[PDB]
Amino acid sequence: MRVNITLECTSCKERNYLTNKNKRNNPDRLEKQKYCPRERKVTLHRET
Amino acid sequence: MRGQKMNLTFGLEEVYEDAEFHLGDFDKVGIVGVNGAGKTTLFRLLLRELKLDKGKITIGNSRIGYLPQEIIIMDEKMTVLEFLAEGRPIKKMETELNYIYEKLTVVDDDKQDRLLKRMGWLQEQLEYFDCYEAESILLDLVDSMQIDFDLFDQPISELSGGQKSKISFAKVLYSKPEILLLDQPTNHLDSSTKEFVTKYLKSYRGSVLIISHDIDFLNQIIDKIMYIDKVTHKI
Amino acid sequence: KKSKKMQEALKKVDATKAYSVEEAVALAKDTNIAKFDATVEVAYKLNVDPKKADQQIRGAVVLPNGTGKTQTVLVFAKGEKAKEAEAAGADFVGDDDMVAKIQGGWFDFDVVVATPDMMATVGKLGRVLGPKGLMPNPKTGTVTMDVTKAVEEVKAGKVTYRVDKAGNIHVPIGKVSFDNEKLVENFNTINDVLLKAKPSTAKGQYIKNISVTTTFGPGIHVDQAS
RNA sequence: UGAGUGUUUGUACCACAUGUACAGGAUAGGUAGGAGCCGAUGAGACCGGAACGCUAGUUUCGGAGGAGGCGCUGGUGGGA
Ligand SMILES: Nc1ncnc2c1ncn2[C@@H]1O[C@H](COP(=O)(O)OP(=O)(O)OP(=O)(O)O)[C@@H](O)[C@H]1O
Ligand SMILES: Nc1ncnc2c1ncn2[C@@H]1O[C@H](COP(=O)(O)OP(=O)(O)OP(=O)(O)O)[C@@H](O)[C@H]1O
Ligand SMILES: [Mg+2]
Ligand SMILES: [Zn+2]
Repeated sequence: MRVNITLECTSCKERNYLTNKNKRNNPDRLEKQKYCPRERKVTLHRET
Repeated sequence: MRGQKMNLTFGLEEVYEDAEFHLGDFDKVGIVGVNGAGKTTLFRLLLRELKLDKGKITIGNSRIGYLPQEIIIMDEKMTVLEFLAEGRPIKKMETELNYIYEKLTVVDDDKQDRLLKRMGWLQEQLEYFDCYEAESILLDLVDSMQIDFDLFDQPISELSGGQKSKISFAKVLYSKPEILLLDQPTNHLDSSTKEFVTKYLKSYRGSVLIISHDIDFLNQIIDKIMYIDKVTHKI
Repeated sequence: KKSKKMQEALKKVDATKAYSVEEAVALAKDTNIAKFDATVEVAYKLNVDPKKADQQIRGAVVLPNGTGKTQTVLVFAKGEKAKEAEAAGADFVGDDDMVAKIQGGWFDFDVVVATPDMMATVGKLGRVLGPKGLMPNPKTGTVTMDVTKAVEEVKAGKVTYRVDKAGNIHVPIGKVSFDNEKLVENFNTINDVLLKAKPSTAKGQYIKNISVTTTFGPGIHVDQAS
């Protein structure tokens, strides 16, 4: 089951990115180091 | 206790889907469901250990007495008395209070306001949990389940499964709670010990939620039965 | 069942009728039939439930006219703080070493007041004072850097007010010997301090019932507005 | 669109009764006052009945009798 997901910056809680993932292949919340435009630096974003 | 639009999904397998429940006060609720239904998970939500993915779970401000389904032995060398004593926050507050006194000597006129406020609450809180409990607990074992004092000085990890269940149940009572969340309170008890637990829960005036796979045990106590469905993911 | 004196006092009193403040103090002075200088105490039943941490109240209020009884002071102080205690005239001046003798000795001192630095050493004795309740409490102001204010307040008649678990907080306003006006003034001071002490989380009417009574006399309901 | 009866109730007054763990003299509900209090307006102690009861005892009514007991104090307990 592949679903659209939102990656939110952990630092400022800003829903910066939209992506998608297969729940079965990745049961746990995804986490990626992405650039947060609000904070203007690379931060850890975790699916919401 | 109330929950609305409850949602919870560990990975791909979901537990609650738009589940709801309202429990009135002073209700001896018997929680029933197959293994994995999510009975233990409900308590974790009540204890705020878990958070619903979506929805609101509402709990009263009253103090909650929680009896875990599995015994929590932080260290192997912990003694039964240490384990039981940890039920009450007397020791924890005293350690904080002792440190507050240390800061008072070090700090003259800087942090006194914060320290003085913290000290006052600890004393008031300590008195609220009257420090006479040291004697009450010693006799709570006797009147509760005929727990011998030789066990009182023995490491908890060395006790038998039935003995551990008695200690854990006594620990819950030692905390003097307002709401009872019992997760299989008679898992290992023998016939004689189960008798005491039943009588106390019948007499217990407050609200008590019981997760049990013992039908006869529940029937003697339960007035309201909450069923956690495994297929509909509802309550 | 009831003594004739108490029955006579009862016929003077009217349970249904909640007297004004002046009426209540006068009626208490009348009701204390027994021939000794009995104390006058007022009981407030606050709506708050002390079982809640915030709700419970514990403080100390200075009474301008005093309690009608002198109060022995024990001061735990060292060096300059001991000098402050000497100036104030503490009934006992001691230090971390004098606490050991104080344990079992010089008991019945009305209130203990220890310096912050001293509290760390004083706490050991305080655990003994704990059950006695004598241990200084910062919320009441007993624990203080300077003891001069504490000692003068004790002499002035500082009263420690602590709500009971059931929500009824009692406090002696003054002796029957005091003039009814001074008792009423002390009662008014008690009323104001309770209002200021009303916790934020409290809702509804703050006080369920106010009663005044002497050590011997019966209880007399008193109007809160008065 | 109003009267009553009765039953069943949820609530608030008002009376009543209960408070027995360890130790402690022993049946210790909390808080505050409390050295003095109470009894020919019939005390102590005795006896029966009734109640409660943890089985220890306690609550209370009564028969007689007529003047006493109780508390502080003392130890215990966290608490008298
Ligand atoms: N962190 C987790 N990761 C993956 N699955 C989980 C996690 N936590 C719980 N689950 C699942 O939640 C499901 C139900 O939760 P819960 O443990 O409360 O069931 P239960 O009814 O209390 O079990 P039992 O009655 O046998 O004691 C479990 O079967 C478990 O598989
Ligand atoms: N490793 C151990 N070290 C010290 N004492 C132990 C040890 N194991 C058991 N004991 C003691 O042996 C006694 C009985 O042993 P056992 O484990 O067989 O109890 P049991 O018969 O299984 O009781 P139940 O299963 O109902 O809890 C217990 O008092 C237990 O505390
Ligand atoms: Mg479970
Ligand atoms: Zn960000």
